[PDB]
Amino acid sequence: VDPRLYFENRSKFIQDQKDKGINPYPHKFERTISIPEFIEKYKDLGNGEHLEDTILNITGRIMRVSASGQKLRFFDLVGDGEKIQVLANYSFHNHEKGNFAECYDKIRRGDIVGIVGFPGKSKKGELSIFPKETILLSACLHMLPMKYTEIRYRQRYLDLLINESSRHTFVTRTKIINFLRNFLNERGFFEVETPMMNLIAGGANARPFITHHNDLDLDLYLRIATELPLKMLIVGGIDKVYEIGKVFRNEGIDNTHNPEFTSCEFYWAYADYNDLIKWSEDFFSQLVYHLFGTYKISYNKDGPENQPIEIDFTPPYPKVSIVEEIEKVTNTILEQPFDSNETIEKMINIIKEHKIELPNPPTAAKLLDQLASHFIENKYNDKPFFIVEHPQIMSPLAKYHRTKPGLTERLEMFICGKEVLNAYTELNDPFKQKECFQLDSAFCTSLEYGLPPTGGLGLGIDRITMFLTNKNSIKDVILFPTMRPA
Amino acid sequence: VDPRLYFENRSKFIQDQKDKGINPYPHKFERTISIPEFIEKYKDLGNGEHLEDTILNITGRIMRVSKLRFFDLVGDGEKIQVLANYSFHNHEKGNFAECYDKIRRGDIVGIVGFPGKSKKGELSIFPKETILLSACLHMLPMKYTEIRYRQRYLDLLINESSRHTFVTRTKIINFLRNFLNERGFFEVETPMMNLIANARPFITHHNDLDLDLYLRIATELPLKMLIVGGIDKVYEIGKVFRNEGIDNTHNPEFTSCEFYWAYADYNDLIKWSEDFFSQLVYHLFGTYKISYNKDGPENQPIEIDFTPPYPKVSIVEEIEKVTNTILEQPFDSNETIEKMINIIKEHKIELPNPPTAAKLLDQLASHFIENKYNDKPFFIVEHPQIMSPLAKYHRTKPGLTERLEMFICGKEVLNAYTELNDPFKQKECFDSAFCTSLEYGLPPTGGLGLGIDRITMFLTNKNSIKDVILFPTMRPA
Ligand SMILES: COc1ccc(Nc2ncnc(Nc3ccccc3S(=O)(=O)C(C)C)n2)c(OC)c1
Ligand SMILES: COc1ccc(Nc2ncnc(Nc3ccccc3S(=O)(=O)C(C)C)n2)c(OC)c1
Ligand SMILES: N[C@@H](CCCC[NH3+])C(=O)O
Ligand SMILES: N[C@@H](CCCC[NH3+])C(=O)O
Repeated sequence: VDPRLYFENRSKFIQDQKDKGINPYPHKFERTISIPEFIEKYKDLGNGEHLEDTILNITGRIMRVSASGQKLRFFDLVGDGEKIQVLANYSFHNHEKGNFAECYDKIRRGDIVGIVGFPGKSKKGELSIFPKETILLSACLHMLPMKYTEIRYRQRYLDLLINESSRHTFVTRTKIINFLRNFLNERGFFEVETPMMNLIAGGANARPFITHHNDLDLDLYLRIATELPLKMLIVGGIDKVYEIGKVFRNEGIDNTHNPEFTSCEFYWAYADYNDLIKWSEDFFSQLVYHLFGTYKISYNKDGPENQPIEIDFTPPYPKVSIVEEIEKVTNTILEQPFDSNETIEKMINIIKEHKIELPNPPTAAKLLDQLASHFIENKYNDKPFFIVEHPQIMSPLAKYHRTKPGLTERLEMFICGKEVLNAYTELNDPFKQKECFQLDSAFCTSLEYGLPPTGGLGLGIDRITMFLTNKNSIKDVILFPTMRPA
Repeated sequence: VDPRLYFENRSKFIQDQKDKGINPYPHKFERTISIPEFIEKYKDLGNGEHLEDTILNITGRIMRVSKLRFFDLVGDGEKIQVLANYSFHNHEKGNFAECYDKIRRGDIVGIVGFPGKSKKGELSIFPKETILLSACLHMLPMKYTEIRYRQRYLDLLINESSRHTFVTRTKIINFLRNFLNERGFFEVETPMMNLIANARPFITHHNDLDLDLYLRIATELPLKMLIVGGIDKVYEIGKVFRNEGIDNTHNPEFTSCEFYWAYADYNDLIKWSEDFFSQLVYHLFGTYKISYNKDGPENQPIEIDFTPPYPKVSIVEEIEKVTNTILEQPFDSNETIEKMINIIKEHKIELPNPPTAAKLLDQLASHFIENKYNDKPFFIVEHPQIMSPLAKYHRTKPGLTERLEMFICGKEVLNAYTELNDPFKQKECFDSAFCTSLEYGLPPTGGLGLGIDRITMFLTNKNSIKDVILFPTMRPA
């Protein structure tokens, strides 16, 4: 009951075993089968049917202890997120390697044990290892919480050990990244690594982290996006390139925002806005079908206490032009240029009339993003959708819209009001790029060397995982989300 | 002849073209076939075999120029010829004369035409129409030398051996991911920013939390904690940051792969290392023996035979066999410390500052053992516990660990050991998070780490680590 008492007395137990000549952290256990392999091998067994001739070395963590008397011990053995029973029987025990009561009265919950024993099914039909000998491989000194907070995030091993849904969540995350990596690779894409720190932070609009490099003696910027070096690789003839990796934005932490998060950015030469749209639809529909066998998934947008909303990932997804729909909903045209004093003040007026929060700073791109957020981002929640054709001031690195002046060929896919995908036709015309004289002289010079018509796309893998694992917080899909020390 | 004049007059030509209604950066070209697909569907065709009926839209970059024009098109690192003949050219989309002398070198162009072979046997496409997609306003060189590392796009467009280098890099990382995944390993992401960092950390500041975070020097601790959490085969491929000095084999930000494998022993990790290196080398080259220019391209390559098993060399016992001195235990005793400094002094090797026991052991191994097998990869094994405080103790050799350290051409590429999962067996507990994970119970586990850039160096025949990183962190002028 007292945690310090349980920990201190189990440490005392460790030293008691050591003083007793038994190493509680033995050097090695020659495991022969994993718990999933055990379950797959011996699932087709009748109740009460042993396989006594088959001597297996299996390992796992003890998660339950019970007794039908001092002579019969029941345990729960977990390994790789799968469970079998442990049916210690005084008869099947090797009494020449230890006392049965001694060898099993010491086992507590959380204990990593190695078991020499045979497979079978109990009279209750439970798949079990019947141990002839059981070796504690690693003592869990602390008391393992039953199902109990910030702890899940800090000591993530506890969260993975007690909550099966947590391991399911992270297995889904890796399955998502595997599916995306495989998807791109099947489409001829080439996975690369670009620097995590650069002399600038370009690709998006966010505060960068600053870190000091000693041997170069300079303050480098943790990359906010992989956009620029990837487009440089497109210049370098890798026409189908991508990168899955962490990007850092030194901004606010909330349930959908982490300072560091897993982006996937691909750049696909000779691909236009429709190629990016079709890619987004194909990718999300195929990934959701892969992960669920259906295109419709449930998601607790308003938390687990409220009824979930069904998100239909059936393509095509609707595309909505931001400025057209802002002018429609707000019944005011945003005159170009969108950062003219008139247009800036007009957007501020629309925001003020609607009691929508004015963003810091009230730049026309930020005001446009706030207008989109309020008026169009939270109005398709049954399916994902694209907000498209953003003003060029919102996306300096996007190619100009062919037929709509001042707009771009940008697509940004939202799921339940959250931006999971940002894509557009890359601006390949160096003269048409402002800030070519943050911005890179290296990137602008690469543009001057010829960037082919490219389509770029970026995926917030953490957010996508949030939606496909039914998690409301991004801290629930990152194994060790950055937390405040206590 | 002038780079700047060529740039400026190409830009003036750009503004001209834009002012004459012509778009030198068109929005979308419906390319139907790719250059590799082209050199596949028409690789084996009769010399002189044209196909007038089959129309194809193809893109590429012009790399060479020459009523009969000849170009070179490269796409995805593969070349074809272009035969501009106005016999098949569509003048309604522009006169052939004006539309072909206009194209300069390095232009990304789209081409509507038909495949064929010429009377000389060269495989080409005859364009009925050719569109400039993106002009190269600077002159691309041919020979080129920091241009390689800074403007890597030129290095990938020109050399095509760097393209093969980085395709081999991605093939190596792909193969490593597939190799681990097939072995039941689960890929995860652990934080790149930590609250704690043997090397200097990268310090950054998070503003919202108003606190300094250190870029991870390794994926070690969180991966071990994941092992505690029941992810018994866990791994991470990603950047780790050691804020120290660059050289040809150390870059402060480098790609590490670290796996932790619950219930793995020393033999397990050794077998994994041999399997992975032999099978990766075979997956790449179809053989276990590779040719690597150890001392540069000016010298003859050495053959490295990745045929398993690889030699295992105990660091202490090989130091004692090479230098003919016996080192008492503990290895940090005053007598053994002063003895250890003495072999370095006797060989005029440099003394590490500070002269810590593990540092002197590192220096002795580096001079004496690490250059004992260059014809094959090999293992320096069983490092003393003062060299590997997170490593399990050797069971039959006192004071040693089950550590294994794989080397190719005297450069280390693999560090591995069984974890000291007994919390009370290391004074590092009496990281708080890591020690608490141990207290919750870490099984016997084998951990391993791979220097991806170094493995790529050795499999791409590159002497420097900047050659296997696409954008090495360079020094501005
Ligand atoms: C702007 O200042 C920021 C930006 C980002 C994060 N952090 C974070 N973490 C997980 N996901 C996302 N996504 C996202 C956010 C915003 C917009 C678009 C996207 S996105 O469509 O995923 C795209 C990455 C393709 N951001 C942050 O927090 C500190 C602050
Ligand atoms: C201690 O101070 C350092 C350390 C390392 C780097 N950077 C770097 N860069 C590329 N490779 C390696 N490898 C390596 C180096 C040393 C030892 C082992 C290995 S390793 O076997 O590759 C490993 C991945 C198992 N280190 C550095 O940068 C300035 C500073
Ligand atoms: N770099 C963008 C994603 C790619 C946009 C198209 N190049 C972002 O971080 O939002
Ligand atoms: N932390 C090691 C890799 C694994 C060592 C044992 N788990 C390194 O960076 O070299």
